[PDB]
Amino acid sequence: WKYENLGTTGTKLVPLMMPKAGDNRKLVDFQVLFNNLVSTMLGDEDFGIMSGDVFKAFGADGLVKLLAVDSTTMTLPTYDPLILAQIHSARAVGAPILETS
Amino acid sequence: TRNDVAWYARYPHILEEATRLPFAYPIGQYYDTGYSVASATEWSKYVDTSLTIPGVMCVNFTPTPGESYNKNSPINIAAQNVYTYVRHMNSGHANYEQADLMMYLLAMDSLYIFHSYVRKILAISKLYTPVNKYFPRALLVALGVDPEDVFANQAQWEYFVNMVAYRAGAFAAPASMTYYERHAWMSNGLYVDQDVTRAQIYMFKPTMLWKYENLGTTGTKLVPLMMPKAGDNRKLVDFQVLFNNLVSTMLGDEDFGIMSGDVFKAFGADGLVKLLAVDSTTMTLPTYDPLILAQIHSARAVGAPILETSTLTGFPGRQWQITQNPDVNNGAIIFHPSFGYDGQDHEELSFRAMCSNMILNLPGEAHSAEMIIEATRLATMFQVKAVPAGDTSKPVLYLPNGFGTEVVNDYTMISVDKATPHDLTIHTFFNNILVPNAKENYVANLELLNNIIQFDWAPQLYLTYGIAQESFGPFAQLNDWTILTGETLARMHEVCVTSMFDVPQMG
Repeated sequence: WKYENLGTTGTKLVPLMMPKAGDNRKLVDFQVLFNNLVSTMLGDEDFGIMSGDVFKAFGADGLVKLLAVDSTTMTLPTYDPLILAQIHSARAVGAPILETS
Repeated sequence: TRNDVAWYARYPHILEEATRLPFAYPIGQYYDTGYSVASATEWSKYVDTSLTIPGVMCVNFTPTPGESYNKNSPINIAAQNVYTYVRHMNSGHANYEQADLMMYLLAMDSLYIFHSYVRKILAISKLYTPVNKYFPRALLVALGVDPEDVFANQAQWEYFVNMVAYRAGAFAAPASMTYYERHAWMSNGLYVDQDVTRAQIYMFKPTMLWKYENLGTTGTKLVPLMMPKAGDNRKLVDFQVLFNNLVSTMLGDEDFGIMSGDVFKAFGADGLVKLLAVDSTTMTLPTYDPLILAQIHSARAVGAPILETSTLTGFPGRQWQITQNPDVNNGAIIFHPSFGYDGQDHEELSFRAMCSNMILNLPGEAHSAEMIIEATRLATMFQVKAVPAGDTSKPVLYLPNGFGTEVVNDYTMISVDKATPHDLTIHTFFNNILVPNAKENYVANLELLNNIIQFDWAPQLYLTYGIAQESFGPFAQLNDWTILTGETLARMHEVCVTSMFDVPQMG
């Protein structure tokens, strides 16, 4: 969901499609995807005010922590029956409808 | 089976008497070697008996907030971060936005660089060495001050610098924002190229500073205010009108007082930037700092700042401006200067030699990440050419691929003349030096080269010739070098602009 600020006529989270399997996308494609995702909220004043208000309301221990990655970071395959239970009863809804669709 | 005594130990007095030579010649002084043939005076300029050794290379810099094209810039994200830190520490409704606070926070940096500059002018003037005759007058000439005005009017100079520290110390700026600490580290300090007593000295002087220039409802525009160059014999009245032009819009102003008091409430009094006081006993000594030398060695000069009065034929509206406007780019702080200017509305053909990929050179073989990223700070690489307007353009401009918290405009070197009366000589140059086709400037360019290689970590030179139509590459000695492309330097620039403008944790 990409933010797409509109002003006095409100706010509209828009779809930003991710690359699908078989697309051989390089780092430049993920870079322009990240830059398209943050173009309206990176150095913006309203997002900073809302972020600082969330940072004052919930403490620094109460915030969502992003994991850092070095050259030794590995995720191992784990066994989780809750994941498997919701995959087993998953029903696919289809493709997202876009404005160009 | 008895080793007999050698000749040098059988006659040690002969060896010690033949080899008693007077070393440690004072620098700041012309030396004639004399003739070994002495019939060679018939060969007038074909015999060189002169020996001039330079002492000062001043790096002339412009303080920058980094490159900025939109609100996704690191200066705008830093503005957001510091504004939500300050606003969530101050009870009440603010009247300023995030961009007003960051423009205040850059104007405070230009004030602190001015204070460090005039305090450097003061603290240099008390330096004396018998074996270095460049102290203190060549350092004062390289900073653009008349040296006799500082000695004749010493108490007035001390009053002026103490009043600058009092009037700029009334404003608050965060101490744990390393931009101020780095700019103070550069502007306060003499740096030897080698840890010896007769060493060459590096300095840092601002080429220009940022003047606030409030505009009202149409935003905020930091404008250039040029500093005096080396060879200008500027007195205390000139530095006084420079200080008065720098503070005319923010000294007794209400908005700057409100922003200063909000920074003073957000960050404690221990968390503010402290300006150093100067008495009549204040002295700065030349120190050995390999990080300074590493970033001087990989410095690349970007050229002169473009001003509003500067005439450029095919480039209108390219003056250097940290701007802010709610009409343009959604109220983001905007700064993207073009490079390759020197005055003199024509193409400086030597900047084509700055279109290669740079060489980052270090000593030793083990390089930490901190040393590698500190050595790239004054490095700036061009990326594309700026597009002119009018199909008739005399200069050639370049857009960078990002830059650090300061760019290098120039280097100024101070040596002694080989002609009588052997006064100070002032040479200004970029990394790129054009050698046109005339008989005068070949030996002059060779003298500039031999002067530059006396400096241990001098910036790497690029030399082009007129008749050759050819540039020569990096004129420097390499030890452990790598080739930097513009993208690696852009990533290091973005990391270092983010690290300089970083605020602590609370909200």
